[PDB]
Amino acid sequence: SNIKVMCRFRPLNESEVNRGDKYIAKFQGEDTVVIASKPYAFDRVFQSSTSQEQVYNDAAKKIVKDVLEGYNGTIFAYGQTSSGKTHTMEGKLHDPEGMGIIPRIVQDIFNYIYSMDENLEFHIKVSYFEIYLDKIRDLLDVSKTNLSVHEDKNRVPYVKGATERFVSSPDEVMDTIDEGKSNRHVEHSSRSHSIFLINVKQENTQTEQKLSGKLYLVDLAASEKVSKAEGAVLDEAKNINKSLSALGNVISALAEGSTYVPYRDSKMTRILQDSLGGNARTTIVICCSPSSYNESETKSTLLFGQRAKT
Repeated sequence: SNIKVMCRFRPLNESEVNRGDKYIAKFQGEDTVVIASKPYAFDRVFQSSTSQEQVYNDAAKKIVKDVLEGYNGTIFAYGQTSSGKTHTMEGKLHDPEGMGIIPRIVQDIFNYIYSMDENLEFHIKVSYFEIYLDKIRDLLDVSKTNLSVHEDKNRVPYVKGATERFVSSPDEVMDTIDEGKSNRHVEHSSRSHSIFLINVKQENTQTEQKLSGKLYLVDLAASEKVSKAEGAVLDEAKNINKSLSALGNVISALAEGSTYVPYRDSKMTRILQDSLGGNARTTIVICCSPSSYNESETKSTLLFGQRAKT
């Protein structure tokens, strides 16, 4: 099973306890979470006590290993405001124990590269864009709005004109991430799906053997609650739910072995076709707050976790 849905719970804020929130989550086995006598089964459920290194080892380590062998992988991140999503995916970048998934990914990639002999010429290309209101905006080039998706000789879709920078250090990769996040069209989150690609290219010298691993880190926009029709929030809601539904359809099709996988339903699932198909490894991580004050938000996140796969 190479398609995985994992759910991570977080510890309560101290202000949450001072506010008076009861722990509403019960845990069965290693993969079931019960919220008010309703059980939700996934591939893995990290309880509040599990560490960042554990989350990384269970969710992303094998995807990094595969991308270092020429294969592709994608990691989706979903979660309401203050559900720990940013803590899971980024964390305290400078704390080795409390750093999230992306710094660990970059660190393992470069630590691998520095352990190989130079008979393998390595290169790393980064790319960053966002689908906002169903428009592909390049996060590394603010003038590159409305990017098209095309198909090459081998029929694979690709985002024509997306900026790709060579990077040479984990510091440079996280700098690119900070720049891209700052270029978004605007902890309360934006209303767009951001997509960050790391491309490990490697040539073996005399055999002229070329391998190209693509690792996609996708930050999804969450389907939120109805809130008081002012501005662009309704447009955002329609587009976000359309894209999340298409993504769910494609993950279901690929998790069950469908001949008729609907990559053409949305743009995101056409960009990620070559990385989701081909028996590749995808791990959708959803973050939940166990507070009673976030019962509805957590229910929505859990139901999206179920709608994703099978």
